Amino acid sequence: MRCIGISNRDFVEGVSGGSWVDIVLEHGSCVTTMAKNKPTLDFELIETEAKQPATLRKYCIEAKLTNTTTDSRCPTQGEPSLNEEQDKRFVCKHSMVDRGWGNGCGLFGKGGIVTCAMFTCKKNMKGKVVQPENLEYTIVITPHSGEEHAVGNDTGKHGKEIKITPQSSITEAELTGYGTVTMECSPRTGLDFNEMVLLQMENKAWLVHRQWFLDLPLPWLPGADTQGSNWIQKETLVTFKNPHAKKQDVVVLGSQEGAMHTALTGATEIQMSSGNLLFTGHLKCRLRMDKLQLKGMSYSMCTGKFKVVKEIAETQHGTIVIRVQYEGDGSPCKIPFEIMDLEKRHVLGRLITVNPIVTEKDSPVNIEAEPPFGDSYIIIGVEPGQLKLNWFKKGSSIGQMIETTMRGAKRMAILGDTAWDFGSLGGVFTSIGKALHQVFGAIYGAAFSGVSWIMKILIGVIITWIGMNSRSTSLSVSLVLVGVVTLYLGVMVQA
Amino acid sequence: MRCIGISNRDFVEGVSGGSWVDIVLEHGSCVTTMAKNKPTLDFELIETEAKQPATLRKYCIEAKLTNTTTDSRCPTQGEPSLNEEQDKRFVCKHSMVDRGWGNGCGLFGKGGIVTCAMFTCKKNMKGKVVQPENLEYTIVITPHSGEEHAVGNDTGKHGKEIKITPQSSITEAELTGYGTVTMECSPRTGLDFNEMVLLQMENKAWLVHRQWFLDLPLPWLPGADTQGSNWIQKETLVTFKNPHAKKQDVVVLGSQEGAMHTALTGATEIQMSSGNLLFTGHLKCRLRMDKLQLKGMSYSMCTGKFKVVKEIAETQHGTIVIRVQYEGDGSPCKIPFEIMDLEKRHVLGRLITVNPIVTEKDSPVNIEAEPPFGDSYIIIGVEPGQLKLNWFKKGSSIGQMIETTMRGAKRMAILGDTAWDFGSLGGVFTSIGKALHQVFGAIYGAAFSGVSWIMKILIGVIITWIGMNSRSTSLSVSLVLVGVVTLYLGVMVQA
Amino acid sequence: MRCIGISNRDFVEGVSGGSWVDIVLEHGSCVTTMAKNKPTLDFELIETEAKQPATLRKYCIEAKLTNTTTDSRCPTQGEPSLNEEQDKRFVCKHSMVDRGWGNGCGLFGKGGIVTCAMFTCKKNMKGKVVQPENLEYTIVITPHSGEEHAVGNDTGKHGKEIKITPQSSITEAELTGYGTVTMECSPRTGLDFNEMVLLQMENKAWLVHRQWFLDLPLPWLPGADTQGSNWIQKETLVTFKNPHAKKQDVVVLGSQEGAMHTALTGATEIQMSSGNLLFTGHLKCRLRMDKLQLKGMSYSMCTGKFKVVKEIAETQHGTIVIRVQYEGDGSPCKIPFEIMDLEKRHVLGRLITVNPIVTEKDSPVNIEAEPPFGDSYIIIGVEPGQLKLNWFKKGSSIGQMIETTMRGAKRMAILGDTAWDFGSLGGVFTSIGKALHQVFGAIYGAAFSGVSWIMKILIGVIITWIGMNSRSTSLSVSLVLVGVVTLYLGVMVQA
Amino acid sequence: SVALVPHVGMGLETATETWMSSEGAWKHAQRIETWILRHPGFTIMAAILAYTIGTTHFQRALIFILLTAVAP
Amino acid sequence: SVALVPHVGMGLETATETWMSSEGAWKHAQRIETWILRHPGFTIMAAILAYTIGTTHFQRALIFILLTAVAP
Amino acid sequence: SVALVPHVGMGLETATETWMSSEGAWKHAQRIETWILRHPGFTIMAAILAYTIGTTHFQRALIFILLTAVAP
Ligand SMILES: *[C@@H]1O[C@H](CO)[C@@H](O[C@@H]2O[C@H](CO)[C@@H](O)[C@H](O)[C@H]2NC(C)=O)[C@H](O)[C@H]1NC(C)=O
Ligand SMILES: *[C@@H]1O[C@H](CO)[C@@H](O[C@@H]2O[C@H](CO)[C@@H](O)[C@H](O)[C@H]2NC(C)=O)[C@H](O)[C@H]1NC(C)=O
Ligand SMILES: *[C@@H]1O[C@H](CO)[C@@H](O[C@@H]2O[C@H](CO)[C@@H](O)[C@H](O)[C@H]2NC(C)=O)[C@H](O)[C@H]1NC(C)=O
Ligand SMILES: *[C@@H]1O[C@H](CO)[C@@H](O)[C@H](O)[C@H]1NC(C)=O
Ligand SMILES: *[C@@H]1O[C@H](CO)[C@@H](O)[C@H](O)[C@H]1NC(C)=O
Ligand SMILES: *[C@@H]1O[C@H](CO)[C@@H](O)[C@H](O)[C@H]1NC(C)=O
Repeated sequence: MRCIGISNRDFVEGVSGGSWVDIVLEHGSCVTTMAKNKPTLDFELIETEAKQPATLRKYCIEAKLTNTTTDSRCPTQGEPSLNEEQDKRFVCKHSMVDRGWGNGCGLFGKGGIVTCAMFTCKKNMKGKVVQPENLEYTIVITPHSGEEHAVGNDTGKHGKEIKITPQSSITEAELTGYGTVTMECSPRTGLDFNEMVLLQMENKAWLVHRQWFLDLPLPWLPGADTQGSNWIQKETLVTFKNPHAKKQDVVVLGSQEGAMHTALTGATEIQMSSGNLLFTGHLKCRLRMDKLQLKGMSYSMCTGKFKVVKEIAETQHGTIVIRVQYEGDGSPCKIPFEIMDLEKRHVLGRLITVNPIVTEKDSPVNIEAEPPFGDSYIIIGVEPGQLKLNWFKKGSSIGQMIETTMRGAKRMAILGDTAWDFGSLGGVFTSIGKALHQVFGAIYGAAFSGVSWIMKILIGVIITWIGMNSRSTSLSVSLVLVGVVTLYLGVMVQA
Repeated sequence: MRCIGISNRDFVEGVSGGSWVDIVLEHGSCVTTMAKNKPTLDFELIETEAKQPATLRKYCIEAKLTNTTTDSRCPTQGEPSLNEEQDKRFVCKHSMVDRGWGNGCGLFGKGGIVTCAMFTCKKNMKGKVVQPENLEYTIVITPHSGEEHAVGNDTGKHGKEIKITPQSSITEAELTGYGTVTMECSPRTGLDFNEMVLLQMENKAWLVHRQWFLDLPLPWLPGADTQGSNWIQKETLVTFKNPHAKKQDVVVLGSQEGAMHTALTGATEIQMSSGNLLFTGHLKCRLRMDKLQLKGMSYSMCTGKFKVVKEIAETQHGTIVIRVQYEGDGSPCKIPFEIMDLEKRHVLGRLITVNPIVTEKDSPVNIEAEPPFGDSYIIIGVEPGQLKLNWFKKGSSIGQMIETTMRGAKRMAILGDTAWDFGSLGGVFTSIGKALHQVFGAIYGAAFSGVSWIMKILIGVIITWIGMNSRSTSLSVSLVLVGVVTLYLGVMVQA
Repeated sequence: MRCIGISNRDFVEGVSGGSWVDIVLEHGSCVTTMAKNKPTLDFELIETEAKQPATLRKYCIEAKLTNTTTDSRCPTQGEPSLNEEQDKRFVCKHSMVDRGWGNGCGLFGKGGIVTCAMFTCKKNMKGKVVQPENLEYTIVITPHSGEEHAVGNDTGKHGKEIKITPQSSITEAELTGYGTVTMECSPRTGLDFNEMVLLQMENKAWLVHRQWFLDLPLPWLPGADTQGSNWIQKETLVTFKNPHAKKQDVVVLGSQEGAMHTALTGATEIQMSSGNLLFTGHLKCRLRMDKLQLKGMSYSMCTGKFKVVKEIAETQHGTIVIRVQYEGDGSPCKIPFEIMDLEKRHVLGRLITVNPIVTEKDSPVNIEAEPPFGDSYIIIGVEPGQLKLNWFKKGSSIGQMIETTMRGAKRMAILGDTAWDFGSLGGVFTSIGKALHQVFGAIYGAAFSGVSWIMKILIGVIITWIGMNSRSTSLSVSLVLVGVVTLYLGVMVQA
Repeated sequence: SVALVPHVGMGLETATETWMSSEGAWKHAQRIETWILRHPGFTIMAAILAYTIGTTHFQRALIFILLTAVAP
Repeated sequence: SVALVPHVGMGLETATETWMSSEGAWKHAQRIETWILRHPGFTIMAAILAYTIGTTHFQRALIFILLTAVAP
Repeated sequence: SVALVPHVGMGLETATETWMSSEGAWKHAQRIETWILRHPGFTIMAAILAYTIGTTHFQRALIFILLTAVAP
């Protein structure tokens, strides 16, 4: 369940090389996999915790100045200096002013003057990092089989919750009758911290490309402040104005929090003060099957009074899924059920729940079915054939190939290399393909990284054109290079 | 007298125009000048008291370190820090070190590490700017008036020393029996001050140019003083030793003293101790006659008998001097001096002290004369002849013709165009000639300073080569531009 | 231990030529290395303590001048001279001043006047020296893997400390159980002493070479002066000056401590408070592997129960080094170690701590291996699987390969010539190479010395171009010269 | 500052929207308009220098749009 | 002086940082260059005669850059 | 350090004698020579780069002198 009506999703028919599935999940998604035997499963990856973070650096959004002063000497004769300048906890500047004669000096012409200001930070913000070893994930997989817990329940026992930390590797999935999943996460090459900079603001935080968070302007600390205030800089903020030439003074300015956010814009949202748990995983792994029997198995096929409890709407695709009602045989009673085609048998089913199974005799329970393209009959087929429903999709197999083409592609650019992890067990094609993409990706289409939206599509064109009208053969490759790739990115980038 | 046997020395002939003569004064030198009538005078510079200047800068030669604390921070985990980095009066430094499970870390690779040493000194540079508000020159002048007192007697009231502060002007020199000689002296064009940097150094001193001064490394202070201990550029001393990897500690970086000295090598030394007597330089002044007297006109002619204590010298071109204990009557008057070709008369040589006058009975005075080339016949007396003296002066024709040529050139070398201010007066060809070589020179054989024998004279030899094989005319001016010009100026600069 | 987290150090797999392996050990570097057997070895040349040196140049840097007696004469007759011009310890120079009725004596003209002073010193260097008989190298080689007693902390016993030395050479070291390691080092031709001079300053000290340290300036002195003060120079230092014309006196050039500190810059340091401990200095050594059992090659393969007790971490390239704790029964059991691939044991576990053997159980051992360029799985269990975690390198082999080359230069230089001696008997290659590189290397490793960082590079520039033009493509001989030579050498030395 | 060099080009794009997916990203061009309308002139100048500079037509067009966007 | 031609080139270049090295190794060129712009006059002229003497692409180049250094 | 800056250039001058006189006046070059003696290799080297480099006879001479000099 909780794998119906989510959009971020995909079906994985197969198990290859025996219990050998390859899957990737992007925090906000449901991963569904089918297999001739074993109740296909639903994988929801949620809370991805982290503990023991390094607060390296510490900028401040607000600033303030105190006990400011300033002085001069007289043209040339000395480059004026003030005592308190000693405590580098201030901020100062040497400037020139035509401090002449009557001014109260000596030999007019032009002189020096410095202003001092005891600095004071106000409402810093600070970042923080994490040792991969401490990225406590939470993956929760579960089996269907109707239930009141229906589709989408934020409570009950649902395939349990296997909290996984690379501080280990292979974990068991104890499932009531349903078996025991063997999951092997790849908590390391997933998101990729210690490359990331977990920073906050104030009850709102952000994950950020390291090499940036360690260069974006502002007056900083060190991640050892522990009573210091020797903000390397103090200069990025607070500025000195020299109106005309005299009363050369200093000033504080405004608490960047504003622009901060408004520059942190292109960056992903996150967590922090809620215990801290930076969402948005992009984690992959192997779903090891082997043990995953189909429960309730050893039971007849209980016949009798059947009813329905809802109609039949669908998102994902043919995700038509209907609940029923029952009275006939208490205890785990398998429920007859099919996917026939308009009267004339020659069924064409896509039953997606490895046989339902009634139970509580009072519990309505439901079912998950992927009917065909056009017309179709799902049939409860019980006693006198009791009930047959005809629904009707629209799933023209071709419109299918297309929306699929894209859909995958979308998941292509968003996972890069890793994307190929949906292709559980390759060899030659899918395997080498993953390979080629690896390098072809990391470089070139990722050798000019840092590029930007506009520019992106812009180069998409300028480049296609240096292509379009070229000179024999080669251009084909030039264009492609343009095609989708840059292009499709430019229109399908900016997360 | 004074300018007598004192090397250097310049003899000038001028009353011209009807009132003045353009003359210079180079301390260790002296210009004896006169012309028609007047007690012919000996001018000499001597002492330049610069008063109550200011202290621009203040470096240090003796630098020591203390408290030296240091701390680090494991790989990544932020740039390492320590409070003490607050007290500006400390040298801090961030560095990297290979860290392992050994030093109790976590990652290894290389963490950060920092050092902190309070900074202090002994024996400071302490430059100084003077300000021509008071750059008082001291001038000593005087007549010859024989007198067995002597001719070098730097004691007593032999000419009386005098003051000259641009604070005011016109120096009206009172001078016994003569009157009052007047001088216009421009202390405001000599040592292009407040362009210079009078420097001190523990007890040593040196007139050192501004910019050179304001570039010399070493740590430096304000010129404000009181609390010093806030020297910048401490990076001239105290060094951070990072042997191979692990560990990194500091070192004072030795004293500086003598280094400093020899670092100099160009500045002209100077006694700056006793309220500083700033020797060296060249005061230029216009000299106006009149209101003078020789105390001889209206002073009889004195008759016969002359003892002659000592012989006859010459030195700077036959400027012979002689001492004669006159006898005859009393109450001194004139003494008839003469010089003609052996036997046959023709007063062939120029006398140089148109006042050979006796003072009192006993005081074997002295007169100075310039017997010409040849073995001129000197004589002194009246009727019974009383005296003749064979005196043979070598070369003296073309030999001295060129000799003085050089003398003069060198004058031009040191003190540039300002030297035409030694000719006499307005002249025309002169005055403007000066205003020509003036900028001309200011912009070629000079307008490219920062060299030496080697580099400079070498530049010559080459400007020559090229200046020797280029078709047409131009070449020529280029050739002399070099040789004797680029060159001579060269071989002489640096004395 | 001793070689985990020390960076920049090299390793050698396999010995060859029957225990006959070639090693070059430094101070910063260390050698990890092992054969197809024998417990791996950490090789660090540590204390290189010298014992008996002598003095041959007791240089001065702060001498005061006293007494000062100056005599004079008169033009021609006798070039002045005071006896003191013979009490060696006094300095003196023949000068000339003016000399006329004015000096108050002579008979006009410029002439003789010479002066002298007592040259007593203070600060003094002490350039000791040592024959290749008085320099003991202590080598710390340690038996990899074992206990959680840190893969570091120099302190405490871990691998012994053999004391090889030119007194003898080629020695053995008793390494508990495993065996007796026996190296055949050869101080003989490493350091290249006697060309070196141990110069102590105010306490610091630099081993700078003789063939210059002798040609250095200042006041000379032999070796055991003491009550000698028969200083051979002084002239260098102190200068009694005479300006513009007359008179003069003696002055000191000033303490040069500093300057010199800033002098020998560019010649390695060396502590100097307890006898001596002259660091740095590559030492060439033979390595005998014979008597060396890997210890416990006769055991069982644990049972299972390995709760790790330390993350893992990838260190200074390669050295991934885990720490595991095993509770159980077995006792003294070999660790079941495998660095495999994703499941399908294609296993490629280059563990490099051969036969890592659990000692007395209750003791968290640890080991170090070199996982591939991508992501490999790691495991150490057995019975019910026990343990397996996940891993990922970063760069990609080829990257490392280039870095193999980085060494290539940062090795084929520095420890030049001997650079070759880094490999274990390869005959043909290594052999002829050295025989050549020692030669052609000697040329531009002879004539082209003492030249500054920059300057060398320039030679590069002008050369690479002068080659470039080419008359019968021999220029390649030229470029190859520039290439990774003139350039590299230059662009990488001085430090 | 907190004005420029945001978090664009980095490369941590995810499955969920970031901090200002549509809004800001579109706003950029939104403002080039703001400006480019505000002060025609530079448009003028640009396309002109454009016209004579380059001449490959596509050339012109290119530095025209280009130049225009560069001018804050 | 102990302030001129000091155990710099020689050799014995130990694979472990030296002394005032580094900081200095660069400070030097930095020193002159500064001077250079302190007196462009000399540069200007030199530059010229260089432009003249010998000359041949990089040729002229060399004479110059070299002299430039030459002067302190 | 302090060491590399001969106050000459400015040339405040005098008819007198500056601090360091002939001593430095010649040392400069003499020391250069001492050094030459030290690495005669490099002289042969420099002259080489010369004799071979460009040549107008002068050229050669010129650059030769320089290099040999320049070596700090
Ligand atoms: C979410 O799951 C919970 C778990 O059962 C469902 O809550 C039950 O709702 C029924 C009907 O109101 C109550 O009688 C039970 O007592 C509830 N169980 C408890 C204790 O939570 C809930 O219906 C589900 N919500 C949906 C529709 O997702
Ligand atoms: C310098 O001039 C002074 C006059 O002020 C001379 O001093 C007198 O010299 C005479 C004869 O030598 C003595 O009899 C007197 O006793 C001295 N009186 C004074 C002024 O002290 C002095 O001899 C001259 N010597 C020089 C330096 O030329
Ligand atoms: C360096 O070696 C020493 C042993 O020579 C280790 O220190 C020991 O630590 C244990 C732990 O409690 C003590 O019981 C021993 O008494 C210590 N030995 C002493 C006195 O030095 C040390 O741990 C090693 N380095 C590291 C960081 O492990
Ligand atoms: C700074 O100035 C404030 C005035 O608002 C004063 O209260 C405070 O004592 C001063 N702090 C010092 C000691 O500089
Ligand atoms: C510095 O160290 C000294 C001891 O050398 C100590 O007396 C002093 O309190 C410390 N604090 C300072 C002045 O840095
Ligand atoms: C010379 O020197 C000594 C000591 O340096 C000092 O007492 C005096 O000036 C002279 N000695 C004697 C009296 O000969």
